[PDB]
Amino acid sequence: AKESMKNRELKRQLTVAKYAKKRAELKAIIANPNSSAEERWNAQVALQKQPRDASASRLRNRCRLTGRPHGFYRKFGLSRNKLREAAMRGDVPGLVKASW
Amino acid sequence: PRSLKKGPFIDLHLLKKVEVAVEKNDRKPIKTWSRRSMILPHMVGLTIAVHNGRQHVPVLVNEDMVGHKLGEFAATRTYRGHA
Amino acid sequence: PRRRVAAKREVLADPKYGSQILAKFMNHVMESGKKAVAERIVYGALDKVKERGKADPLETFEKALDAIAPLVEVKSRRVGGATYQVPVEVRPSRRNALAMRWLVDFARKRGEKSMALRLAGELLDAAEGKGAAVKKREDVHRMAEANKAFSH
Amino acid sequence: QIRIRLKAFDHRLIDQSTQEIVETAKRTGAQVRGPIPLPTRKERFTVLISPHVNKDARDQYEIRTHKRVLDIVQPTDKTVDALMKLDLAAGVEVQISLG
Amino acid sequence: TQNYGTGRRKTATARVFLRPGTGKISINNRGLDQFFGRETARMVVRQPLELTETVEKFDIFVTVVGGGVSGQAGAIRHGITRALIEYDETLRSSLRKAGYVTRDAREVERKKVGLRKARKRPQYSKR
Amino acid sequence: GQKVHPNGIRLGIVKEHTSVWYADRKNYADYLFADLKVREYLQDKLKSASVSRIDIHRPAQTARITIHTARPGIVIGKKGEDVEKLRQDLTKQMGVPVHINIEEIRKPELDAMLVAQSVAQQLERRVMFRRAMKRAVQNAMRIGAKGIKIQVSGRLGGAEIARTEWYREGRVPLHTLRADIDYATYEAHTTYGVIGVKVWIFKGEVIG
RNA sequence: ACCUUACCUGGCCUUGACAUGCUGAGAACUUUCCAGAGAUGGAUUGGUGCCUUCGGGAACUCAGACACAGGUGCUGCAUGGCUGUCGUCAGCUCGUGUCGUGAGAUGUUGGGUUAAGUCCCGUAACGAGCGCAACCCUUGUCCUUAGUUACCAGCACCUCGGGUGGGCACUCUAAGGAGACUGCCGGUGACAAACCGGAGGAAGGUGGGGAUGACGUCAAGUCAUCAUGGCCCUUACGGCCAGGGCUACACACGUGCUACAAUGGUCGGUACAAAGGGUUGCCAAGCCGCGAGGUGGAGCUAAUCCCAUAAAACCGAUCGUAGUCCGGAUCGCAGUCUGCAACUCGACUGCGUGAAGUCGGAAUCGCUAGUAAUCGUGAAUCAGAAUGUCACGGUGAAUACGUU
Ligand SMILES: [Mg+2]
Ligand SMILES: [Mg+2]
Ligand SMILES: [Mg+2]
Ligand SMILES: [Mg+2]
Ligand SMILES: [Mg+2]
Ligand SMILES: [Mg+2]
Ligand SMILES: [Mg+2]
Ligand SMILES: [Mg+2]
Ligand SMILES: [Mg+2]
Ligand SMILES: [Mg+2]
Ligand SMILES: [Mg+2]
Ligand SMILES: [Mg+2]
Ligand SMILES: [Mg+2]
Ligand SMILES: [Mg+2]
Ligand SMILES: [Mg+2]
Ligand SMILES: [Mg+2]
Ligand SMILES: [Mg+2]
Ligand SMILES: [Mg+2]
Ligand SMILES: [Mg+2]
Ligand SMILES: [Mg+2]
Ligand SMILES: [Mg+2]
Ligand SMILES: [Mg+2]
Ligand SMILES: [Mg+2]
Ligand SMILES: [Mg+2]
Ligand SMILES: [Mg+2]
Repeated sequence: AKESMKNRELKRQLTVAKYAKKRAELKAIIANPNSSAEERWNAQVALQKQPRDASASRLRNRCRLTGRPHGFYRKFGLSRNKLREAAMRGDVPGLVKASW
Repeated sequence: PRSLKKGPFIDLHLLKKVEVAVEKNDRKPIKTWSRRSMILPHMVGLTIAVHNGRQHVPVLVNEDMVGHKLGEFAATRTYRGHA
Repeated sequence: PRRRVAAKREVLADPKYGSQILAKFMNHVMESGKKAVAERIVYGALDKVKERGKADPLETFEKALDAIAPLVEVKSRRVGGATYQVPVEVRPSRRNALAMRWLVDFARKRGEKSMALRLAGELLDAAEGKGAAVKKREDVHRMAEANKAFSH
Repeated sequence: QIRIRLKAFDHRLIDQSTQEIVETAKRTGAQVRGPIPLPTRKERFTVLISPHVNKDARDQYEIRTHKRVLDIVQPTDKTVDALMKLDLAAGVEVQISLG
Repeated sequence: TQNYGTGRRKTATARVFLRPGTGKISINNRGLDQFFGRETARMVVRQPLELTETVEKFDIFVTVVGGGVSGQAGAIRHGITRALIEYDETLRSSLRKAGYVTRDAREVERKKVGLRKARKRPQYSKR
Repeated sequence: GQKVHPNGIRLGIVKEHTSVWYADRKNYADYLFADLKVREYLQDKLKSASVSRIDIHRPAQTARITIHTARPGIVIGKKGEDVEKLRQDLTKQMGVPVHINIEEIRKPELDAMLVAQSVAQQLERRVMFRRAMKRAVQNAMRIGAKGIKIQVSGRLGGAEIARTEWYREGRVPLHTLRADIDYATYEAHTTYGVIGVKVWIFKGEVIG
C-alpha cells in the first residue's frame, strides 16, 4: 500500500479512460468479418502505436481506502478487512450477520 | 498459438529495423528486447541479439526457425545440474 | 455410547416378495446409495436360484441364513500381559447381521461373471454347508470352543 | 391504470409504505389490486476475519432485498405522485409504470 | 364431492384429488407406470390404498413438483393419506399406527465452514 | 477468547444502521464511499464539538445529515456562520445537495463514545488511568446507566510492558440479544505509544 | 503472461509519482511527427480561456529554493486493533459477615438430579456479577392478509400451449399470528428436584441445524491490511521504464483429483431438483464448421427474457475377465478464444500415440441419520485462467452389547 502504488494506479485509470474509444473502433476493425487485410494491418499498427499502459487489462482494482490488491469486493469498494470494520458499525446499509 | 485472424505478430520498431537491414545485406546483429516477436519468412540469414535477462544472445536465423519466436532461442534459467 | 440413548429406525419395505429379511439383505449388498442396482442383483440371483431347481428361492435363502449364523463369538480381552479370548453367546439380532455380512463379503471374491451369479453360487453352496462362509463359521465355532476355559 | 413497484432493504418500512399507499387509494375512491410480495433476493458473503493466516476463521454476511407490487384500477385522482416526498421517505426505491 | 390433500416430502410437493371412480390414477397427466418405472415407488404410492382397502373405489388426480423420484413418491403418499383422512375422518388411528400421517422432517444438512461436507473433515495429519 | 462486536450482532434486533438508503448495482459503491469519507471528514474537523452519532439519509438525489453533539452552540454559533459553510463544503464533497440539522444529545456523560472521548483525552493529559476510569464509572452510574464496563489496554503510565485493566459496575449481559448495549472504542496517541479504550454501557432490556 | 510486484539485470530522475508554505512564466486542452526497448527528449496546424473593483484574481500547467516528502526498511519481546488455541469446556469471581498470627478458607462443601455451578433438599454464611438457559436466523404443521411476471379446481374457447377469456379453489411466494409448555394419565422417587413409559399431535422431552467463545493461557500470529513508540536511508533502503523471476529440480513431506474395472465401459431411448447471477451485462432463434467456436440480433434494469441440456437412476443392444471397447498420463501434428502481447508461462478443440496402475509395507484419518458413500449445479475473485474455497440439491446405508 505504498503511496506510489496508488498514484500509479490512478495514473493508469486516467490514461485508460483517456482514449477509451479509439481502442473500441480499432478492435471493431480488427475483428470485423469483412474488412480487407490492409485495414486489419493499419488497425493493428495504430492500436499498437498507443501507449502500452493504456489498456483496461492492466487495471488491478484495489481498496479505495488502503489500496490492498487482495481481498477486493466489487459490490462494495472495500477490501476484506475494511468491509468488516464498516459493517460492524452499521455503516453499510443492509449488511447483517446471517446464519440460515 | 495466436489465432489466424492476424497472421503474424511483429513489433513496429523491430520490423522497421529488419526491413532496413536488407538494403545492405547481413553484416551486423540487431540488438533487441522483443522476445514476443515471431520470426518472419523474409528476415532469414541475419543475426539477432535478443535479450536474455542479463545480456543479449546472438541467434543466426535460418529457414527452419521461421515460425517460432525470438525468445525461444534464449534460455532464461541455467541449471548446470544438481550433481 | 456412554449415554445409551441410541434409538433404532424402522425402514423395511420389501416390494414384491413381502419378506422382511430380504430388504435388509439388499441394504447389505447396496454400495454408495444405489438401491436399484442392488435390487436388480438380488432379484437376478433369486431368479437363478429358482431356475436351477424346484426349491423356493426365498426358502433356500432363509435356509442358507440359518445354516450360516454363528452360535457363539470370541471376544478379546487383555488381562495384563497376554490377550485372552473369551467365548460369549451371540445375540439373536447379531446372528443375522453377521450371517449377511459374511455371505456378501465371501460372494464378493468368488470369480464368476456377474455379481448376481456369485451370490447365487454362494447361496447354493452354503445351503448344505460347503461354502467359504460356512467354513468361516466352523472356524469361529472351533476357536470359541477351544477357549471354553474362561467362558463363565 | 398505473402500477407501482416498491424495493427496500427491510420489511418494516416497506410494509409501512404499502399500507399508506393502499389507505390513500382507498380514501380517494379508487380500486386496488392487492399487494403482491415478490420473492426477496438474498446475496451472501464469506469474509476472512484475521489479518493474517487463519483460514477456517471466517464470518458470513448477507443482504436481503424486499420487493412489493401494487396496481390500481379506476383512477381519477392522481396524488400518489403528489406524495413524491412522502410515499418514498428514506430508503424506498419506487418505480411507476403506466403514468 | 371430491377430497383434496397436500403432501410434502424432501423439497417436493404434491396436490392430490380423490373422486368416485375406478382407480384410474394419473400423475402430471400420465400413467403411474410411465412415471415410476419398475421400483418400489408404486408400492409406496399405493400403500394407504390397500391398507384402507379402497384401491379400487377412488379415482385419483395428482400434480407433483420438486425433488427427486423418491421424494415425489413420498409426497404423493402423504397427500393421499391426508385426503383419505378428511374423507371419512374416523380411521386416523389406522394410518397413525402405520406412520403415514406423520410428516418426515428430515432435510439436507447445510455445509459448514472449514469442513468438506456437512460433517466430513480434512485428514488431520499431526506431524 | 475473542468476543463479537456488540453493535454488529445487534443490528436488526435492537440497533439500527447509521446509513438508511436504497441503491442498486449502478451506484452502491459510490454512495458507500461518500458516506465513509464524509463521516471521517466530519469527525475530523469538529472534534472540539462533542459529536458521537452521525446519521445519513438519502432520499431521491438528495442527502440529509443529522449530527448528534453535546455542543449545539459551537456548531451553530451566533446564527450559524459555520453551519452554512459546512453545508456548502459537504455539498462540494457529495454529488447530491446536502441538508443538515443538529440534534443535541441530552446527558452527554451517558454516551459511550463521549465517555471514550473523555477518557482518551485525560490519558493524553497524563492523568492516572485509575482516577479517570473510576470517575467515568461514577459519573455514568450516578444517573441511569443500569450497567457499565470500561477497559484500557496498552503501556499504561510509562511502564515498559503493556497490560489491560478493566472496571465494571452493575450488570452488563453481553450474551443477551435484547440488551441495548452501547459500545465504543477509541485510541489515545501518547508519548510512548497507543492506548486503547473500550466502553460498554447497558441501558436496560427491551420488550415489544 | 504484462500490470499485480514487494526480487534480479540494464536505462534513467533528485523538492521528486504525492502535501503545505515562496517566487516567476503561462490556461487546461488539441495537434495523429521523429529518436528511443520504454522511461524520456526534441518538433507540433488550432482557441489562448473564465470572473472582472480593469488595480487584478481563481482553477489548472511549467521552472527554481528550503523546510520536506517518501520507505512492503528493523523490532509482534515497546503497542493499538484484529485473530487462533484450550473450548461451546462449565466453570471464574466479588461485597458484607465469620474462622485462622498469617498465606488463606467459607460461600462454591454434603444426598440426589441435569446437556449445564440445571434444579431440589440440608448448611456460618447472606447476596450479587460474568458464564449456562431464554431472547435471534432457518427448517418441520396450521390460520388471516394478496393473487403478478406466480397458480389452473370449476366454466367457455382452443392451432391443444395456461395459449386466451376468466377463477381466488390449490401449489407457491412474504408479512402477521397459533402451536410444544413435562401440558394430561400410570409407576418410581425424601408423596421434592427429577426419572421410566403412555395417549393426543406435524413435531415430546434444550424437535433438527446455525449465530452466540466466561476469567485467563500460550511474551501464540500479524509492524506486510491499517495505525503507531523508538532506531535507520535521504544522488537512494526514495521514484520511473523494458526484459526476466516468483512456474527452477538428483530428492523428502502435507492436502487432494483420477483409476486399477462386469454393483462396469460404450451406443441408442427417456424422467425428476434446489440455489444463484445478468445494462462497461447476459447474450437467444436462424445460419456456417466433427469440434472448441464464428456471424446474427430478438428479450430483459428481470417470479416475465438469458445464463440453462442436471447427472447418477430406468429401458434396450454390445463387450465376457483381457493390461482389455479398463485407465488416462506423456508426446507429434492442426486449430479457437481472451488479451498490446499465450516462447519462458493460459484455458479449451480435432486427429494420432497410448505410460504407471491387478486394491497398495510399517503406520494412520473421517463419520452416529437425511449422516457416511456417491452424482451433478451455482457464486466470489476474474480480460482469460479451479482437481482449491464457499454454498445447493438428487440417491441413500452399516453399526453402537457396553465402559473391561
Ligand atoms: Mg502509508
Ligand atoms: Mg487482472
Ligand atoms: Mg438446506
Ligand atoms: Mg500422517
Ligand atoms: Mg509490539
Ligand atoms: Mg504475541
Ligand atoms: Mg500487541
Ligand atoms: Mg471461583
Ligand atoms: Mg470474596
Ligand atoms: Mg468474604
Ligand atoms: Mg480475625
Ligand atoms: Mg474456595
Ligand atoms: Mg453437590
Ligand atoms: Mg446459573
Ligand atoms: Mg403417538
Ligand atoms: Mg411419547
Ligand atoms: Mg446461549
Ligand atoms: Mg468466535
Ligand atoms: Mg514470539
Ligand atoms: Mg514469528
Ligand atoms: Mg516488469
Ligand atoms: Mg508460489
Ligand atoms: Mg475408455
Ligand atoms: Mg456427535
Ligand atoms: Mg450434498
